[PDB]
Amino acid sequence: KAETVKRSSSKLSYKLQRELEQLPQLLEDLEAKLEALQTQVADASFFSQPHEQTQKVLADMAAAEQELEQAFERWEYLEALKNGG
Repeated sequence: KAETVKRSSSKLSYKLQRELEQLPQLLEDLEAKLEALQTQVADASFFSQPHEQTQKVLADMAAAEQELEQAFERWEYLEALKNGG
C-alpha cells in the first residue's frame, strides 16, 4: 500500500525511448508500404492475378494503412507522454 508510482517516473521509459525512436522509421515504412501496395492495386491489371495473389496484396495493403495510422497515434501518444507524464 502506498508504494504506487504517482507519475513520478512515467513520462517515458527506455522501452518507450526505443519505441518512439524506431516508430518514425516505421511510419514512413508503412506509408511507403501503403504507397507501394496502393500503386499495385491502382492498376486494373492487378486484379487480373489469381485471388491468392491479389488478396495477398489487398490484405497487406489494408494492413499497411491500419498499421500506419495506429502506429502514428501511438507515436503522437508517446510524443505527448514524453511531454506530459
